[PDB]
Amino acid sequence: HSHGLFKKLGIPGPTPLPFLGNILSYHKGFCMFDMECHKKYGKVWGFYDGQQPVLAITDPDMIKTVLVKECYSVFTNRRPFGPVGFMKSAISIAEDEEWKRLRSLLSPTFTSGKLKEMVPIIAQYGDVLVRNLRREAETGKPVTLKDVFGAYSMDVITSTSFGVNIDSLNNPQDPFVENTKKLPFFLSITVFPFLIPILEVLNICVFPREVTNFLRKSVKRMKESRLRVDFLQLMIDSQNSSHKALSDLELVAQSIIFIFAGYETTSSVLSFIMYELATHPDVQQKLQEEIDAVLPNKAPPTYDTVLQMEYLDMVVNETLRLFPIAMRLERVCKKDVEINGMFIPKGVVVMIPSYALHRDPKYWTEPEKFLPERFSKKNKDNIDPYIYTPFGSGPRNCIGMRFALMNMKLALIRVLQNFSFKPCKETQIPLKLSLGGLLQPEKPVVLKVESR
Amino acid sequence: HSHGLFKKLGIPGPTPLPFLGNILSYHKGFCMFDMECHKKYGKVWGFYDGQQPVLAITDPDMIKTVLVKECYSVFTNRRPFGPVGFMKSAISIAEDEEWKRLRSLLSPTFTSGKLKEMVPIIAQYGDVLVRNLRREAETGKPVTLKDVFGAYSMDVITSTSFGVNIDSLNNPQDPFVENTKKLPFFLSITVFPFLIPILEVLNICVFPREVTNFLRKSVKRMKESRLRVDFLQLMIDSQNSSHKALSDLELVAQSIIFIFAGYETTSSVLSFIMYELATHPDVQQKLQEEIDAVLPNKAPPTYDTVLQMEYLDMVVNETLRLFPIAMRLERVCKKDVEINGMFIPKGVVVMIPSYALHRDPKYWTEPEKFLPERFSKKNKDNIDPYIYTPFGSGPRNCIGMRFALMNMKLALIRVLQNFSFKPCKETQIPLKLSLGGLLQPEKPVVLKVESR
Amino acid sequence: HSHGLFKKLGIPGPTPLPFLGNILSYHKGFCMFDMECHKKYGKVWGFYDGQQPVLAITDPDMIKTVLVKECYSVFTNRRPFGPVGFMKSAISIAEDEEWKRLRSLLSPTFTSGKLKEMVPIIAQYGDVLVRNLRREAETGKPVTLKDVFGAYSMDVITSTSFGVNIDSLNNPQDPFVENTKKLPFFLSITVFPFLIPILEVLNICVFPREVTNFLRKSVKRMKESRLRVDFLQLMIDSQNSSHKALSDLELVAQSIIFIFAGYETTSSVLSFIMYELATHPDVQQKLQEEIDAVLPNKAPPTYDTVLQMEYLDMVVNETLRLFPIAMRLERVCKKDVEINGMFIPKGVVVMIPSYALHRDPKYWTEPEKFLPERFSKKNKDNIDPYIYTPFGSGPRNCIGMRFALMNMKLALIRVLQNFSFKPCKETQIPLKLSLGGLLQPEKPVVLKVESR
Amino acid sequence: HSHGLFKKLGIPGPTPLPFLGNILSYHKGFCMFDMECHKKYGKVWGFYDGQQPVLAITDPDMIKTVLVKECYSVFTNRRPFGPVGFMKSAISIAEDEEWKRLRSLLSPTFTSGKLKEMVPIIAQYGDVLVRNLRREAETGKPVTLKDVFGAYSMDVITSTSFGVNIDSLNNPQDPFVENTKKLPFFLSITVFPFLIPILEVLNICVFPREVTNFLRKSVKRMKESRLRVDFLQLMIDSQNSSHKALSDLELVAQSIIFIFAGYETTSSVLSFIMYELATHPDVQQKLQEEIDAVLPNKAPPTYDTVLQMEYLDMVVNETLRLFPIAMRLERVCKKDVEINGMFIPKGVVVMIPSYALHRDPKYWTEPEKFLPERFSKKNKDNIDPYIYTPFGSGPRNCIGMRFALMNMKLALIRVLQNFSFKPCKETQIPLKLSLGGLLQPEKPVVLKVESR
Ligand code: HEM
Ligand code: HEM
Ligand code: HEM
Ligand code: HEM
Ligand SMILES: CC[C@]1(C)C[C@@H](OC(=O)CSc2n[nH]c(N)n2)[C@]2(C)[C@H](C)CC[C@]3(CCC(=O)[C@H]32)[C@@H](C)[C@@H]1O
Ligand SMILES: CC[C@]1(C)C[C@@H](OC(=O)CSc2n[nH]c(N)n2)[C@]2(C)[C@H](C)CC[C@]3(CCC(=O)[C@H]32)[C@@H](C)[C@@H]1O
Repeated sequence: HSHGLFKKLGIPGPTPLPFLGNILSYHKGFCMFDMECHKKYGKVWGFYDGQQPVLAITDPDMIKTVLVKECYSVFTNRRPFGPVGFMKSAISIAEDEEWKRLRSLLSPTFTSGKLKEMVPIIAQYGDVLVRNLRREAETGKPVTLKDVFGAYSMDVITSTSFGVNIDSLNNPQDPFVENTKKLPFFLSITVFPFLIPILEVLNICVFPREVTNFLRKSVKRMKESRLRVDFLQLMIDSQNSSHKALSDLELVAQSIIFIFAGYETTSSVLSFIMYELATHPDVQQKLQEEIDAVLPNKAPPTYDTVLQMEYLDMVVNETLRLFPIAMRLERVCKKDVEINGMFIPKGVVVMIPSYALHRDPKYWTEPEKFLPERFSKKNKDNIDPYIYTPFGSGPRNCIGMRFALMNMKLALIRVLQNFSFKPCKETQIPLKLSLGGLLQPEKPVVLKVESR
Repeated sequence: HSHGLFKKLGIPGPTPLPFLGNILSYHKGFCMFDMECHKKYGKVWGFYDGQQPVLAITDPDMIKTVLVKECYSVFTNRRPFGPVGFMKSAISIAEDEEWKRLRSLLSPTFTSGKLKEMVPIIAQYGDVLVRNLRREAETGKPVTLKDVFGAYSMDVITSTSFGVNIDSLNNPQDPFVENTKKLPFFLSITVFPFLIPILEVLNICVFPREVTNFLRKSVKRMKESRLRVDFLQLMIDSQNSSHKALSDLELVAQSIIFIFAGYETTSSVLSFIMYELATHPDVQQKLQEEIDAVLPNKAPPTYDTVLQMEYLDMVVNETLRLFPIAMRLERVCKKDVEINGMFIPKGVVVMIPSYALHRDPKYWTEPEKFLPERFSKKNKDNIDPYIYTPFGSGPRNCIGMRFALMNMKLALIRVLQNFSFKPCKETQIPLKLSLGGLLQPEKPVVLKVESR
Repeated sequence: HSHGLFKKLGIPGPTPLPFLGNILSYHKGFCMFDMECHKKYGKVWGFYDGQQPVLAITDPDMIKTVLVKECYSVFTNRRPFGPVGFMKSAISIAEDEEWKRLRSLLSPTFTSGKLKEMVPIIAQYGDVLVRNLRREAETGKPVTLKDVFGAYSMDVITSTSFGVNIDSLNNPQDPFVENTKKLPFFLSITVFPFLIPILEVLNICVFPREVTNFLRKSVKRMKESRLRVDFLQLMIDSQNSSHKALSDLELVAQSIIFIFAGYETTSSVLSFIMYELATHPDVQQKLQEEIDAVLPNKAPPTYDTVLQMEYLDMVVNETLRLFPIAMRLERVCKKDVEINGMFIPKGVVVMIPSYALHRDPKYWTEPEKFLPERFSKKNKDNIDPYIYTPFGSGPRNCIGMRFALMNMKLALIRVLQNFSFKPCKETQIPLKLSLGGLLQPEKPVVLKVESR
Repeated sequence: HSHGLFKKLGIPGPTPLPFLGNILSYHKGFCMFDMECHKKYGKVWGFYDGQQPVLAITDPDMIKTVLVKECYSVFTNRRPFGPVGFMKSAISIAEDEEWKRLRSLLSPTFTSGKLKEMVPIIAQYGDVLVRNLRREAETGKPVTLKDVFGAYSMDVITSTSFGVNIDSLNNPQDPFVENTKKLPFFLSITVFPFLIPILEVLNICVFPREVTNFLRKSVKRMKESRLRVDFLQLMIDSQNSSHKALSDLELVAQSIIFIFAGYETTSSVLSFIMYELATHPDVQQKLQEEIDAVLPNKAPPTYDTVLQMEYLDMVVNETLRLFPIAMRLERVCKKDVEINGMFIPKGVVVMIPSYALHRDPKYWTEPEKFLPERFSKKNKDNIDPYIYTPFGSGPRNCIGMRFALMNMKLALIRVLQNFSFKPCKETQIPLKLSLGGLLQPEKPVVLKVESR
């Protein structure tokens, strides 16, 4: 039915099949579908996730209007997601005023002030990171990074999102690790969205119950044992209250949505970085020299000395341009609206193809090359903040951005203070993106790790 | 799941069964369930249509807040209804700004000015009403009113909602009558609301297609033949334009929702009136004398002489108190709100039990008796407009109220100018309400019709 | 998922899309899809109605095995159909032993003995047929046949399937006609077969209730008024009893399934015949001369004189080859089986493309031409009864075949005894088949009717 | 709808609620619902799982007819179960001829001949059982049996169902243990059975994919490494072939269904036994003396010496009467049939309430007491094999019964050769059954373990 919408508005796009819409075209991945539509149709285009019209926009004014100017009034929420259960109280999933409240209640937790108090927690698990790596480096065996890096990203989440301290790699049998390790079906979510409500009254939760049952009680253990500078405690202090306080269940739901947002992003960006540092050894040396300058004698990184490292920042940012691991941003259009000369009707999903804008030859020279100088203070100013959006933009951007950048930077400083990384015969050169759902390598990153 | 809500808020009500909620209790009808809960639980109570929490309110302040003060801000829409298809553009079904627009676009059509121009159309089909009745009165055979009255209510709808002129009783084979006569499943709508969206992508429309296909083309015939003072023409003139104009499809959807709202209401109220006039012959005589006074020599009623008839008005109103044929009013609570001292959480349905307030001994003496003096100018002032609500109240009340009152009044004046109505041995005394869905008699009204 | 089946077996066919299978290819109609697959892939091919594998077979041995030899053992039922409700007791819909019983209980009703007793009923409504036609022939106005023919097919069904006698064209307001005239959504039945069971527990019946409620009571009126040689009475006599008797509800369900099978088939074949007789006037004259020979002085047809008419038989049969209005036959494969050298796995639907075999140049010379001599006693023997199957074949073939042939033949004899039929400027020459579901003309048949 | 069935047949039972049927009555558990209906309604009764009629039968003749005489003809399959995916090829889930084949293909694997070859595998993991227990016995800490016993039941399954050898308690990090440890929602399966097919086309498998993906490949590793006397190898030898061979996928599906059937049954019976041996210390001593007699000097048990132990057999059997952990047996009635004087219509589920027959005072004196002498050779003969059915009866009974009895007996001999078991203050005396789904203790069994 609703497949006639874009034709009437005169918006171009690929013709949709009945029921499926355009979803068959996701067979080369979201990344390649988006690049092709940018190429074929120019500045705007429309496709259909099943019956759901999606309008893609690439003009930086329009993007600003949607992400900033008309965020509260028109473009407040992302695509409706389910079946969720009580996770409807997670900030990323909540809508309209419930989100606005949740955002207000959680924002003091992610300030640079609070982030400086967490850096000694984040630091200690970098030590754990190196001593897991040195065990594989002294054994002359090429390293699968996602395992040592995956363990780091999960380690930092426990101790910051619940206060629990695990060497998940070597304390694998902690009751905590096993439950938090319970991190395809979502294509049917789309040809058959009418089925989400079925599952909701069936208590078929996308977040399994035993885990959510554990953390609820496990936080209700810690809440009633203190009664530490982790997200848990910063949230327990906020509900010691303007809007209402954060109910016990809501504080759990936020913790869980942090784990999810933080775990595989941090792991994948870190792997993407080390792949680039190994295939661009010059960039690696220059970074190691900066780390040794700011931190002589392999001094431990601190909040302030991290923010001192400009090339490290340049490497991280250039990597997040190549691999914006969320790939897209979305907002549901909640009202009939006109923006920067374009009528947009109610219920359309508006989408910003980050990946494709990050690799748009119209804004970047040699967009496939890993050139960190792009982000040099001399050249950084000629970058558009609505073209480069690895963490989104506007009131609903990534609230954990500052933390995620410190966290990865702390990982890298220490791992580069100790090791060098070289391609193995088993390294996938060139790295190929997973034609599948999330932004991750086809083949995992394997490299030789030697000890300075 | 959501069956714990009212307990937490400390709102009383009948305990719900899983999945079903309280729906098993509708076995004696909505009317008796509501009276019992008013009796058992006082001024507010909560029940569950399956999983859907419904909060009943009976304080006239609170009712005013919900229906008037916080209508636009909080309580704007009725229970979500489907699967509807294109009838999503009908004003009664549209929500929020789309409704606000539609209401603005249609309101000039229902003014007392426009109503006076339609009274000669409505009048001519009263003539048809009498000559169908005189045929059954000259044949010494007790009359089933819903047939002669049903034919009247449908007759007035055609000529006012599309311009077509049919003696539906004696021109039964008109292509128009057969399609418009395509006026249980809605209990499953409620234990299984998750199934509405299934039907929507299945084009399973609650309003069958051929009819809606006919009127679309049939209005697109009349629109392109004129290019008359019916609702159709008053709507064709409005789209000759503040909001946007009323799209061709939208004008059809309004016409259809008028037929629906107008047909069985007008038929049932008229039957309820004649049942009361026959079991209260004094009231009938006194009305016939008023009709003969204002209209000597059986003069034809006009707009102004109808508004002159105060007892006729008193009869109609007293009847609509006994039989408020919509029974309830509803608004979905769109925000967490507090009203007249009571927190009401988002997504609750708020409900005003009209029938039960209309028969609440706390506001009416002998509420079961048919006493039209209740509405005497002497006594009319001591009536609360939020207790007596046969047409609702506030910005979303019955937009066709003035028309519906003229229409029934025009029916009655003429039918009483000519006939008297007496109970037959087959009359159901006392009339019993249909324990089933809509407000209508168990047994249809049969009476003896004699000719003055 | 199940889209890999035919590849493994090495059966050719069009590649299916996910979820949809091959259904997009029905856009030129079942008839053209089948002819193309016969052309492209030879003697067997496979396609998918959504996830449902369908195997097409065209070898007359194989067809015999499926329709006859292994009917009871393997290929007993047609595609599961719903949501049906109590019509699960109709013989066409019942499965396995319940069907075998029903077939036994109903078979004496369709004998040539019983058919001769019904011919005077069928005859009288042919008279009604002519006098509806003569009214349009004396008015110099081209005739839409499906209206006069549709009225005939429905007339004969009432009086034979319930005993009721209506000139439906001129007694349109009979309570009986209106309910029996309550004779697209079935494509979703197939991409979403998982939804039939939903509707079943929702009492969403494909046969609406009021009709089925009427006939149940209306037969329970006639059953309790007699307690006539119609199907109703022949069924009331059978339940006056080997298997069990035919429950009251079952007798209704059979009556309804007869109406359905008999109404639009008889109407459409009759229209196809008259279209061919008008575009082949030679064939019409030769038939009129045979009718006048056997029946001199426009003598009324009888059972025996109908069976005397060999060219009339030749015309009817040749027409049913051109337009086999069921188009296909189907059986679900209930066991893993091998037949005439071919493994066929459980749950596959096996399909005989009648239309396409009826127009297969490999068995018919000039298959598009209307050549009734094909069925001449000289040439009739060289016809394969598993290639020509307008009524199916084997234990589950059309049980009402003998009746349907008499019925149409009786229509034609009388209408040709009185009128000649000539193409009008508004006749669609050449007739185009409806690219839509059932086998019927794109445009309805309009012709000039003159009076001998 | 179908809630009228038992009334018509004159079968008594609890009146069902719409949609839910009788399921609300499962709130005290299946065990108590069944005992109450046996008490209230006598020898047969009917209830409804939602719309699904279930007929309970308790006459031992009738039970024999259903389980034996008419197994192949009428009562072949259990309740249809889903959504399953490829596990449709598991023998317990397969139906009719596909089951009959699978049963034939797997039956040589469960002979007493093959069982004697596996006893040295089963034995070695009893050693592992004791040395896990001795660690908790030397630490003066009451033992949670389900952990040490759960680890035993899973240990024996790996090495016999795939050949893999793990001390799951102390090798917890084996890639094999973690995947095999991926062993509520099924009440909705029943009010909404119409939803199983939805999930099937959604690939929503009740057996998660990664596990089933692992074992498929992991067996395809072992199959292609040998190419040992485990079930895997005995099945690899069978497909080296009457029916067809066991496809690669089918052999996996059987292995998985063995794990499921074998894991929690063996763990729970073993816990039930040790609870009874600790609350009946006399029975424990008498068993320990028999074990020491047959096996002097704590000799290791063998196949033959296990079958020598008559009291050990008496203890096990008496326990399985108290706690028949499947609780019920079921067969779908596939045909209208009459059995031992009782019409049973097609599609009814027929159910044998094992638990309730095992505790029926009409067949057992003091049925709540743990009296192993019931099974003494003197008294064993007066036991009805259709009243006592811990493993079912007839062609579809528990195919792994002989193995399950050896397995538990081997556990017990060794654990009693070494330890004595005494109630702790934390022991739940009397043990209460879990009012929830499967037959297991409310509270897990904790006891003091001392070392002989
Ligand atoms: C390198 C790591 C990460 C990347 C690349 C990333 C990316 C993103 C993006 C692109 C968005 C959507 C922005 C928008 O819609 O405009 C987002 C949202 C969000 N992220 Fe991050 N993210 C990362 C790590 C984290 C971490 C560590 C947290 C820890 C708390 C976090 C918490 C959130 C939340 C709560 C939201 C939704 C905010 C809202 O809905 O108001 N993310 N992330
Ligand atoms: C005696 C006859 C009638 C009665 C007792 C009646 C009663 C009602 C009631 C109780 C409501 C809801 C009010 C609320 O929610 O506050 C309503 C709404 C409505 N009625 Fe009437 N009605 C009658 C006839 C008519 C007629 C003749 C029309 C012709 C146009 C009509 C058009 C509508 C519409 C469009 C609405 C919804 C308005 C909106 O959603 O904004 N009704 N009616
Ligand atoms: C010219 C008119 C008709 C045509 C072309 C036609 C065609 C067919 C065909 C092709 C089948 C399926 C045969 C098979 O699957 O092998 C069938 C089945 C059937 N027909 Fe006819 N039909 C006609 C009229 C009628 C009439 C008048 C009746 C009146 C009783 C009737 C009753 C049935 C029944 C009950 C079945 C299913 C039999 C069973 O399932 O055992 N049909 N028809
Ligand atoms: C003490 C342990 C066990 C108990 C109490 C138990 C009980 C049962 C029962 C009551 C049945 C249904 C019988 C019927 O419907 O008549 C059954 C079926 C079955 N069991 Fe066991 N079981 C146990 C262990 C095992 C084990 C260790 C296996 C290992 C292979 C196994 C394999 C099966 C299979 C395949 C079926 C279904 C047979 C078929 O459908 O043909 N079970 N079990
Ligand atoms: C769970 C949170 C949501 C709904 C999906 C996310 O998180 C994941 O994708 C986790 S993927 C995984 N599952 N299991 C394992 N090991 N990894 C995304 C994609 C990502 C973190 C970036 C943030 C954001 C919003 C914009 C997005 O695009 C998503 C969050 C906040 C979303 O609200
Ligand atoms: C209702 C009966 C069924 C299920 C469909 C039929 O009947 C129709 O198609 C009626 S179509 C219609 N609907 N409304 C109006 N006015 N016409 C078919 C197609 C046809 C009669 C030939 C017989 C058979 C079996 C083989 C078929 O192919 C069908 C019957 C017996 C089927 O069991």
